[PDB]
Amino acid sequence: AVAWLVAHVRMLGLDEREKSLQMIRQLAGPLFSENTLQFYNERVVIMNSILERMCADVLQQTATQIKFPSTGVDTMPYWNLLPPKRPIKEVLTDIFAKVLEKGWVDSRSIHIFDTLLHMGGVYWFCNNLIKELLKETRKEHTLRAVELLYSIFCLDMQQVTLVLLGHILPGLLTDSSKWHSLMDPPGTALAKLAVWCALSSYSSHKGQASTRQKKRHREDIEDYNMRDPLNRVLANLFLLISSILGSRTAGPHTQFVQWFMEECVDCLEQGGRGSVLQFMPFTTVSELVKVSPKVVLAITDLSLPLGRQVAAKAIA
Amino acid sequence: VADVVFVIEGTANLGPYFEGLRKHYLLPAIEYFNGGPPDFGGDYGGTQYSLVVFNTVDCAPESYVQCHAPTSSAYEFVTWLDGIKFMSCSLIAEGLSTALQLFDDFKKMREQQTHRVCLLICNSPPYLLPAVESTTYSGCTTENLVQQIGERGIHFSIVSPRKLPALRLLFEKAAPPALLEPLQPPTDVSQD
Amino acid sequence: LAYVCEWEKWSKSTHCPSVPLACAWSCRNLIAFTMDLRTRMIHILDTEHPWDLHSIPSEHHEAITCLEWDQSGSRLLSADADGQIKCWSMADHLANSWESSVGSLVEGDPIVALSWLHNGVKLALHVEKSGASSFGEKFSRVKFSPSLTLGKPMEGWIAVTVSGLVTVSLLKPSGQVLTSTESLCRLRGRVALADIAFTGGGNIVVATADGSSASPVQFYKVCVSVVSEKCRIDTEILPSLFMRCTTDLNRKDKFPAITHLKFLARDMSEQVLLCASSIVECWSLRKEGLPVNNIFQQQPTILKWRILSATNDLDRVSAVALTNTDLKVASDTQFYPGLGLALAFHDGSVHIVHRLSLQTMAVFYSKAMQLSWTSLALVGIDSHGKLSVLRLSPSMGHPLEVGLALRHLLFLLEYCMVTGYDWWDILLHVQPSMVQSLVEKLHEEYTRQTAALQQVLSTRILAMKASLCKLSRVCDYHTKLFLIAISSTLKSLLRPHFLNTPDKSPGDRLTEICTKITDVDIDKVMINLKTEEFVLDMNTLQALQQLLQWVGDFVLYLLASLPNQGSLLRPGHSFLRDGTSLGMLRELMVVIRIWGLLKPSCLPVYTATSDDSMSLLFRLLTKLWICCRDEGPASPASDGLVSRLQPKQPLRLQFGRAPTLPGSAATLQLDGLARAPGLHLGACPTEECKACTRCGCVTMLKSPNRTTAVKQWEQRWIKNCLAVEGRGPDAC
Amino acid sequence: PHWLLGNLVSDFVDTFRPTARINSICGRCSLLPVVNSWKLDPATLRFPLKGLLPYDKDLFEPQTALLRYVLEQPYSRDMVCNMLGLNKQHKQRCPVLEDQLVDLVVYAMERSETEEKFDDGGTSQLLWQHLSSQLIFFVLFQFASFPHMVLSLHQKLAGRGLIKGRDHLMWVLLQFISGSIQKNALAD
Repeated sequence: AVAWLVAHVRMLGLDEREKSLQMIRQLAGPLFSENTLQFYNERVVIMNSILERMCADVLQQTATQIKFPSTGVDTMPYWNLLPPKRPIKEVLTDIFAKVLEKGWVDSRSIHIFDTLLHMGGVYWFCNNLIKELLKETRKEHTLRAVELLYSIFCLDMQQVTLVLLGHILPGLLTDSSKWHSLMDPPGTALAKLAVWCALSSYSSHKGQASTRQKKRHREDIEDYNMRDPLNRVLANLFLLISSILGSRTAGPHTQFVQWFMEECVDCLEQGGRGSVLQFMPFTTVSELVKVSPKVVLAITDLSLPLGRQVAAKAIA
Repeated sequence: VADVVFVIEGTANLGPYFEGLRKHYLLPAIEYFNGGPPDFGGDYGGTQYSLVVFNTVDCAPESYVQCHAPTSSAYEFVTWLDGIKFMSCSLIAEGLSTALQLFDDFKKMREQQTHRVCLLICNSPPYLLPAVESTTYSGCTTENLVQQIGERGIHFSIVSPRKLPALRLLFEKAAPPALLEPLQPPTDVSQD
Repeated sequence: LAYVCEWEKWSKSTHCPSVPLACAWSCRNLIAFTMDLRTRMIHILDTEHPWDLHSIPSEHHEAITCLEWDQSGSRLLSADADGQIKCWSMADHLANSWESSVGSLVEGDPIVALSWLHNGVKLALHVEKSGASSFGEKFSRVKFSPSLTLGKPMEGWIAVTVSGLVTVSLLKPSGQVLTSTESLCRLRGRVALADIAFTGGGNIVVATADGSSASPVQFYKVCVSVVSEKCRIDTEILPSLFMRCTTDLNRKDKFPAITHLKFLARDMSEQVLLCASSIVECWSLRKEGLPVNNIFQQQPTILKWRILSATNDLDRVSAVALTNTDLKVASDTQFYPGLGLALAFHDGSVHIVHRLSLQTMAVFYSKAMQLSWTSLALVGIDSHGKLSVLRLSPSMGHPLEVGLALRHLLFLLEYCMVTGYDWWDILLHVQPSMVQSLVEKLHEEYTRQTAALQQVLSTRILAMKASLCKLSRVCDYHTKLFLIAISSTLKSLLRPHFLNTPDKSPGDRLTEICTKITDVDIDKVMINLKTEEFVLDMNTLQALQQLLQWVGDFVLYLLASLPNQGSLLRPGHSFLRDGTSLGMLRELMVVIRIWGLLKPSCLPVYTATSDDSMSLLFRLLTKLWICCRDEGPASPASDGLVSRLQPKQPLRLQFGRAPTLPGSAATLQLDGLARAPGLHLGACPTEECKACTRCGCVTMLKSPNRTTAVKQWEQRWIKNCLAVEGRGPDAC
Repeated sequence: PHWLLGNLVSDFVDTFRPTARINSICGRCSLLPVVNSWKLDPATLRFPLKGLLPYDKDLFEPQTALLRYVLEQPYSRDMVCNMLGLNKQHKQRCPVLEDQLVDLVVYAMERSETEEKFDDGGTSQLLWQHLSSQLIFFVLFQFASFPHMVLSLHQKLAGRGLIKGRDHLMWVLLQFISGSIQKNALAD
């Protein structure tokens, strides 16, 4: 009945005969009239009512209300909760603003954020995130904001973080217009967020979520060992970091990548593997040390003759 | 009441001359329907009207209408009269048919039966084969004018510029007289 | 292989991953070329002289979607929708000047650009073939409800929030007023769709959510015209459906990413397998009743979609669905792109093939794209990096049919003429040998079966003639047509431009009869017709020194070049044996003579004996007129006597014209810069001294015109000039 | 702060903010007990005095809520005149208060437009009339840039608040124009 009501919702909806059928189904018809040899219909009726209630929400909203066959205490609180006649420019004013002054992730709005994320696009999502982040202009609140953001950014860590980085870091280093933003300590907080999500993603991760398993079918080449999307994005960002380390103009971004390299220091880390076949990481670490022992030691993977070069260079 | 409407088409034909024509005939007449150019109150008082000025069909492959003038409060009208751009045949038949359809829908909707009156002036010599191409109406400029005159006695007069082209003679095919009699060197009369 | 550019200093932009692209214009100047160099601005480039590429700064981020509607220069500027539609109308089509008519969709990113005015005209080409229909039944237009009329058809930029998930509201159409409203749109939804504005009725519908993964399509039958300064957008749920392709037990990974539609909302469904996958699909709206039976011994109207065509292929990017013709016509012998559908292949060449066949077409073996126009010449914006456009062969099918080909060409050219759209069938037409036969047959058919619209289509058909004869050789008749057009326009404007005093008959009608007059002694007939009523104002002495010199130098050039048939050119420069034009110029000379009698500062010969040459000039031109009106002689005593050249010969006449794209048969490649070689107030000086507004036909004049009272010419040339699609500007 | 400058100033403001935090007072909930040198008295849309580095803008944003709460109560004219006003006849300067009064009138209209208090279900109309009377008696800077009222009406037009408020809007406009008939002209 529910499946065919949904199918008729997929129709012109001008007859609404299935609506009357569902209404009859939710009515008091089977009130132990016939010889129901169940002896447990009481609980069975409760299960049937709650099952009818959980689905067909589009019918339960777009049509007349049911005759309340649940007779419970409180229905599912988690729902759309999105004001229809209002734009999307409220996620920061209703959630991000409050949670900044708050001390937790506001579990209630977690579902709302999940719906917003699996509804819109990660690009503008992270764009508005970093936009709202670039508003405190004070170290403590920026730190609190980025800490809580890393947490609320979970349940989609790997792919969302990869796309976020590969879009915002080039989208900021590419021109000088966006250099205006990264000049603030919010830039350092963002760098910390970046290295944190990168190190978490590179490590083993299961990432089994409701709105992630059913929405894990995409395609991306990134236009940038092995051929892995995460590894490709890591190499791309490393190459862009080395490029940004270039000369002829440097106000904010050398300090930004300095903060990046500093926060990159971490035990049990394996990023910047730097394959020794035809890869840039060698000259990249050379120029980075040519800007103290963090990168000098990271490049020293296995004391290979390749690493001996950067060792001699860092010896100075 | 005094529910009159003004329609002009000589924009493409004569731009600078249109300014003098305005300041000599329309601008003084505008003070007959307004206490002075400021704003002013405007609402559904019956005395509202339209403002239709467009161009000819030759230099118009993708655009014919940009009008927006429900009431204009008798101020915005004279406001955009001066503020309008400019640009053989005139294709005034299309504008005349649109104005006719507008007057028809007004009489059918703005009733109170309402003694509708209107004035139309066009310095450009009009001639075109198509008539409406948008509604039931179909014919020519001559057909359009004899329809606007003979079928319904819509009060209409034509005070043309001092120059006279070879159109006045052919424009006498309407049984209701065009009434070009108000030809006097004295200035524009308020209401003859 | 030809008509391809490249950028030296720019590269693949290794920093930026990628960006989607989209651009299309149904009118002239159909190239917009969305791109990102090495957040970037928007560009504009025309189909002719593509070297002078132009761009203009935007006011948003990523420039995600823009699409104009009419010939009026406009765009959308999506991604928070700032800087909406506007007009340019300043001097050319190379400056945006986005007005404040913008709707601030706070924190949005739509990909919708739609809501045109009305439907395209219908073409009964297969049946009528423009035999004797006089373009009446051959090219007509069915009555269609105008979108958001109020007996005046208004227009707005209503769209769908791609990034958003609810609805669009707050339309401010052409009034600069707020007019705020709100919409509900089924109170729920999630959209990653593409919109389809024009349906059967005068309404809008749209439906798509995510792709083949699920199967939701929230069709919204909407209406906006309810009451002044308000809207009541409905949310009528039309029957939903999806692509049955997912029923294959083999795989289900299709996930389309385009889902484009057309202006006919019954006969397409662009769902397609778009994994890393390729499987085009097509559905319909074939309404049918349900077989109500088997319930017993023995409003039924319902709608259930039907499958039309689908198969497994190898392609990623589509271009366009179909300004197409009408359906329900057995267009078997027709091979023109009637409802022609194109689609790009990832691997190099493009296999464009219409629907329901999908077999193959001419491909001529050796990111995002779109269809340029009916003329099969695509744009090289395929997935290969920052590459410039390219050309393809417009061959409509494998076999040849010269008669049918030229028939189709004439049909489409007449369609373009009656619709007044731009023309780029250059690559499509055969070598100019047949063009002569084509153009003469076309002129004959136009003059005979006008039947009376000729009086308003003369300028159009002459511009068509000029454009077609430009590329070829026959440049002589080209310049002849230019000069004829300009002088005819000038004379037709000057004729009723007399503020004279009334008389027995009209001034223009009385002046027209000058043709019926003697050959010599103008001094008699000028006063015999009229002399007094010719003055308009004291401040009219600006045309003699500026523009009247044109016609004088022109008739002198015609005179001097007449008795020189021995030159290595049968028509020499021109022949002008029409006769009527000669009488027109004679009328012009007599009216400028009466002007000179009214004011001594007329346009003289400017060489010698300026203060009675005009008399003998008039006499000679009248002589040639009489000797050439009714099948007269041409370039013998007349020639001998005109062979005398008094010390009055002027020179250095403009003869306005512009270069072109002479890509004849094989190859002509141009770059983005360093182009490879191949009124009468000057318009060709030595040094530049003003804005130097450019032009296509002949003009090449000043932008502000730097004058005081010549505003008649400026006013008449405010808009696009004669075929002024190349009416551009250039610095230095 | 300067781009080429280091985060030194940032960390200094950081280590200095606990000082002003220890010097903070409260969240500025509400202070209006009086019915008549005084507590809770800001000069120009700003209560704080110390030039230190306090916590976030919670105390930097003007205390609009306080004036919002006090204005709805009658007899507040003298109170607001004492706390913010000075030389009402010799110091006409038209301060930012116009936005406050516009917001108050908008809120009043919204409460009146919202079902008309369940079709006169209570006495909210009485409070509305009292607030309107207070605003009319405080007509000294109200029509400073008189188009402020038109802007407030345009802002309240969202959501179609003309269902039932229209009567009350006309009534309060009548009250104001009666209190300022002979004073001002019809031009405004």
